[PDB]
Parts: sequence; C-alpha cells; structure tokens
Amino acid sequence: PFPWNKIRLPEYVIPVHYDLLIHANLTTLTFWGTTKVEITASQPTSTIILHSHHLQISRATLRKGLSEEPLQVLEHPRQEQIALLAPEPLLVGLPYTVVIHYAGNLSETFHGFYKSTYRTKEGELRILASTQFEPTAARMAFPCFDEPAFKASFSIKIRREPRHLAISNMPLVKSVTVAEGLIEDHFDVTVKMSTYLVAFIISDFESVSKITKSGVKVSVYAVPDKINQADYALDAAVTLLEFYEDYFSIPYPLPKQDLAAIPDFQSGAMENWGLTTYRESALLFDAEKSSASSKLGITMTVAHELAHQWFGNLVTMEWWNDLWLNEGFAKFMEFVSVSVTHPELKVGDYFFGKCFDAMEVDALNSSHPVSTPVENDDVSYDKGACILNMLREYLSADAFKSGIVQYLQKHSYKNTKNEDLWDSMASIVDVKTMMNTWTLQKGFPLITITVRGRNVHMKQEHYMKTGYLWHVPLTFITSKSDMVHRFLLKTKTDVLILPEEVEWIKFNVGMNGYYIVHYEDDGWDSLTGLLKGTHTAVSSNDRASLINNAFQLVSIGKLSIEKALDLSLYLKHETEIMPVFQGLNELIPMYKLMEKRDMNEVETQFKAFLIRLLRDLIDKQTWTDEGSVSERMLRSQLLLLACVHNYQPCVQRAEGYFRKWKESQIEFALCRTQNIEENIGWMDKNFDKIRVWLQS
Ligand SMILES: *[C@@H]1O[C@H](CO)[C@@H](O[C@@H]2O[C@H](CO)[C@@H](O[C@H]3O[C@H](CO[C@@H]4O[C@H](CO)[C@@H](O)[C@H](O)[C@@H]4O)[C@@H](O)[C@H](O)[C@@H]3O)[C@H](O)[C@H]2NC(C)=O)[C@H](O)[C@H]1NC(C)=O
Ligand SMILES: [Zn+2]
Repeated sequence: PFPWNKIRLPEYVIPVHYDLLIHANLTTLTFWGTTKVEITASQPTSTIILHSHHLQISRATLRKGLSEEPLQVLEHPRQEQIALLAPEPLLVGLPYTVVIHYAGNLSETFHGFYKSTYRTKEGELRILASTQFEPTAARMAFPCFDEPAFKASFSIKIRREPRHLAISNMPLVKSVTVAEGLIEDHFDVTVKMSTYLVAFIISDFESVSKITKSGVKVSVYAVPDKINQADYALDAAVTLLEFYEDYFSIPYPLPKQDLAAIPDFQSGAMENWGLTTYRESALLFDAEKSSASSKLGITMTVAHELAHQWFGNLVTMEWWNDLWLNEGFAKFMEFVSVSVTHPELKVGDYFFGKCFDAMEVDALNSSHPVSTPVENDDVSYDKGACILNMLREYLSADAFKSGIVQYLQKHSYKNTKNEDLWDSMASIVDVKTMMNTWTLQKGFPLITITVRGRNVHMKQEHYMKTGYLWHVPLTFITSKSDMVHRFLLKTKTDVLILPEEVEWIKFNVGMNGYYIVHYEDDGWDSLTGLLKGTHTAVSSNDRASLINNAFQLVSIGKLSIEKALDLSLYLKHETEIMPVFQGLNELIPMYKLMEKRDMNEVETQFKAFLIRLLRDLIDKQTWTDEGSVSERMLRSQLLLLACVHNYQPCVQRAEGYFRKWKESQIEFALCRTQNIEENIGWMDKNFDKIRVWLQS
C-alpha cells in the first residue's frame, strides 16, 4: 500500500553525495547501473522515498557505519517514485548510504539517457548515448531525489568501449581498465548541484578547445564531420563566459565548460552544468549551407545556456514554480550580454519585438499570471525577461548588477524563491512588493497621463482588448531635459510636479517598461508635433513605442484613428528598423481588410499613401541578401511591399533581376499574381474617418 502519496518527495530525508556508476551498451541499447547515495534523516523514519522511472532495480541495501541490511523495494511507477523500507528506523543526524543496483534500456524518446544516431560522411552508422534530465528525467538514468532543491554532489563513473569517449559535468580524473574491452571513466566529484543539471555523453565526438583569460578550458564537441563548423560557437562561448564572470562578479564555478552538438537533439539547448548540450542547428555554423542569420541563434543560445551556469545552476530555484524567473533571466541576459559582446548582431531589435508579442498575448483575457503554482520557449519567460528589463532600467544598470551579484554570492550552491531575488535587489524601493504586482497578476496597465501646467497627473488601469493594481516603475523624459526621471506609481492615481512647464512629456522611456501610455487632452498632438518636427529628439525605440501605443489605443477606442494616422505621417522621415516595422504591422492590416470590402477606391488611395510614406526609405534600400541581421528583414519586407503595390522602380530593377535569372517562396510569387465581428466594427467606426482623413 505504497507508503507515500504526495508529488513532492518528503523533506525529512536529504541526500548529500551520490556515487554513480553507469555502464551503457550502445550496441544492445542497454545500461546497468549502481547508485550509492549518501543520506541523513532530519527525523526518524524507516521509509526512504526517492524517484525512479523505467528502471529494473535488482537489489537495494542500506549501509551504516559497519553494517549492511537489505531494503525491501516498492514501486509506484505512475508517480515515478520508489520506496525503500529499512528494517529499523534511521537515526537522526547519522549518515547512511543507500546502494541501489539497477538495469534499464536507453530511451528512444530523447529524454533521460537516450540513444541518438548519425551517419558519417563515409557512409557508416554510429551510435552515441546522451542525457537530458530537465525537468524530471534524471530518474530515468539513476534513482534519486529528483527535485531541484535536493542538491548534492555527484561522483560519476562511466564504463565504455575504448572505441568511445565519455564526457560529463566535471573533468575526467582517470580512465581505468575494469574488464576485457571495458574502460571505466572516473569523473571528478561535482560541486553541490541539482539532479536535473547532471549530464553525461557516451560518444565518438572529436572536439576543439580554447582557454579563457580566467584559465577555464572551454570546448565544443561535435561529430567528426561537422567539427570544423564549431569554431564560431567556441569563440562566442569564451567571450560570453568572460563577460559573465565580469558581470556576475563570480568566477565560473566549475573548472571547464564543454558545449556539445547532439545530433537528434529534441530540446533546443540545455544548460547542464559544465556540459551544455545543443541541437546542431543551434551551435554549429556551416560556412556554406547556413546564413549569417544562423549566427544570431548560436550566439544567443550560448548566451542563454552560459547565463544559467551562474543563474540557475549556481543558484537554483527551490521548485519549478519559479522556472519562469530562471528562464526569463537567461533570456534577459541573452539581450544584455550579446548587445555587449557581439554588438554587430543587433539583439536589441529582437528583444523588444518579443516583449510586444508577449504584450499582445498578455492583453487577452485568456492570459495567465507569470508566476503560477506548479503541482507536477514560451511567452511567460518572454514576459519575465521584459519585466526584468523594466526593473533594470528603473534602478540603475549598476544597481541591478549589484543586486544580482549579492543574490548570487548569498545563495551560492543553495536554492531560492523568486522573492529572494527581489530582496537582494531591494538592498543594493520595495522591490519585493513591486515585482509581486507584475508576477502574481496577469496582464499589464494602461498609464493615462494628464498635464495641468507643471502638475503631471498619472492614472493606472488594467488594459484589456478586475480591480487590478500595479506598482508601476515609471520613467519619463520632457522637452526640457534628456535626463531620465523616475516615479513609482503605487496607487490608482498620483501626481508629480515639474520645476517648470514643458512642451511635451514622454513616459515609458526607451520602450523599456512593460506597459502602454495614453495622453489625455492635446498630449498626443504635442508628441505628434514633436515627431513631425524633430523625431531624433526621442530614440528609435521611443518612436516605435509611440506608434505601437498610438494605434493600440485606437483599437480600444481611447483615440481617434485620425490622431494615430496623423502620427503615422512622421514615418516619411523614419530611417530605423523598429518604428517602420510598427508602422507596417498596424497600417498593413488596415488595407488588407479594405481589399475584402468592395469600396476599393479608397483602398487605392491608402496604398498610395502607404507607398508615398515609405517611398524615400524604399529607395535607399540596396539589393543585397546581406546586412544587419534584422535590417535584411526590412529590405525583404519593403521590397516585397513596393511590389505587389506596383512601385515603378520595384518593377524596373525587380524584373531586370528576373530576366537575368531567366538566363539559366516559389509559392508566394506564383500566387501573388492577378490572373469578423471585430472587423465589422473596426470598418464601421473607421472607414468614413479614414476616407475623410485620406481626402485631406
Ligand atoms: C556491448 O555488448 C557487446 C556484446 O553484446 C560487446 O561486444 C563484444 O566485446 C568483446 C570485447 O569487448 C569483443 O571480443 C573481443 O575479444 C578479444 C578479447 O581480447 C583477448 O585477446 C587475447 C587473444 O589471444 C586473449 O586475451 C583473449 O582470448 C581475448 O580474446 C578482442 O581482442 C577481439 O578483438 C574482440 O573484439 C567482441 O567482439 C564483441 N562482440 C561483438 C559482437 O561485437 C561490447 O563490448 C559491449 N560494450 C559494452 C560497453 O558493454
Ligand atoms: Zn534556460
């Protein structure tokens, strides 16, 4: 009558160190294991519960001192648990060692300890064994207390044919012959760590290596054919590793960082401590058959997995309910690190895009708070990255840097709740109470700004396409100073006084805050006038912020379409990628609707306007398949936009390129050839006004 019935393991028995021996046969796809887990009870008990999944356990025994009683083994496979029953109850404080011998088949499902395969350039098929334990698949490789807060140290021993090479979290300490044609690799004992980060690969990979200034041996491992494709990742890893050491003010905790390009990898990449694993796409760069657009994905993934080597692995979440923070921060560090290490890649453009996308989904009533209870690549992580960025810009960058450093130093090799980050952050503003508003309640606020002279009035309310209330960390700038000012809106309304009256004031500086800002009275006109007059006054992101917001407000009926379209008219002058994309994302769907309706003579004037608006930009765009990794996407979209739209210099050079390709994607071109209640309302309110507008 299985003696435990909670999903979570009992907290009164704690592992301290594991001795893992894994002998895995890659020919017969079978592995045998012995697991010695040293433990202590904080409370008397004759029952040890631990996790095990698809493992045939032969014998299990409990050592103390020096005795050695056998243990009765009970299985509850549906809960992925097993119980060990001890003849006598364990004494509190006394160390005991549990030894479990077991066998298992390598998984075919790309989870746990699994078989992956690859055909070499010279035809032969070769097998490799690899791990993926996040979140709960270490229990498929060896029985354990497989929850991330039961941290312990791992001595891993892998047995393989001389044919093969074994790598794991720590460096190889010694290789010894344990039998006829059986080598035993002895890996150095890990620092205290979580079970889900434990990794080992049994393979035939070759590799390349580079030392960091710090003295850390960084290596990328790949199948022998593609190991020449690893040079980019390696150089990136070292730079980022060096960057993070500096940022976190904590040396890389382990002695070596290995990156591995696992062939049939079904996750994207995993942050196994000391042995990060990636899909080949995400790490290797083929000089021929892959675009310079791949390099973004490699750098950013490395950035993410390396970030975890401190934030996630050195300091781990107590439970999966704070996975959002872990990943949010990794994602956020992608943006922070790469923008400094590989500035030429232009990660900024990618980041805010995803924040916008997060907002689009977060505005829907279906949305869920970021911080959910869990009792067992995603937008919640994206949101987490945004709110983290919002926080960082509110405090200084340096303040935020200090908070992370203190946090990491304080909780090293321990676990934490998300509140612990906010507490660290709040001691380098009630950060805890603030961030709770953003993590415990869904969506985000509309900030309504009303100016009377020097008195700047702030209202907040939940934005919806509830009685919700945030601690909004507002930042703003005025016509007077380019200096960023801060105001913490803890209440539904508040006011702040300026020293002197201003022509315009702009909230949500650099688009960094997870919220939208509306301006009552002539405030939008002030800002419309600012952009028309001198648009570089505010940043590119500010402009994008204004256009997005402007048109988004038109949707919820707090702004007349004309006022938004009037703002759009600034785009004549716009050079940068982020605003134009916002212009297009909001203007394009307008005419796409108008096509479906048979009042298609205004359609034509709209398209004329759209093309006349972007005309100047359409020209300056030179016809290469190569530039700033997103700037390419601008070229692509602009050129496509210009034709179908029958721009004359599109169809002057555009078909001259087609006759040059006549001398010696394909669905798109072969289709764009000339051979509902939300809508009904939109056009019902918006058609006439847009016509009356266009006319002028
Ligand atoms: C996975 O399981 C497989 C079987 O299902 C294993 O395979 C077999 O592995 C053995 C050795 O690992 C291999 O037999 C070898 O036998 C020779 C051993 O060498 C010695 O040399 C001297 C000869 O004068 C003497 O000391 C003694 O007689 C002995 O012969 C070796 O030299 C040969 O080259 C030969 O390879 C079998 O061939 C393998 N069988 C098959 C079908 O491949 C495999 O090792 C397992 N791997 C793991 C990790 O468990
Ligand atoms: Zn991650």
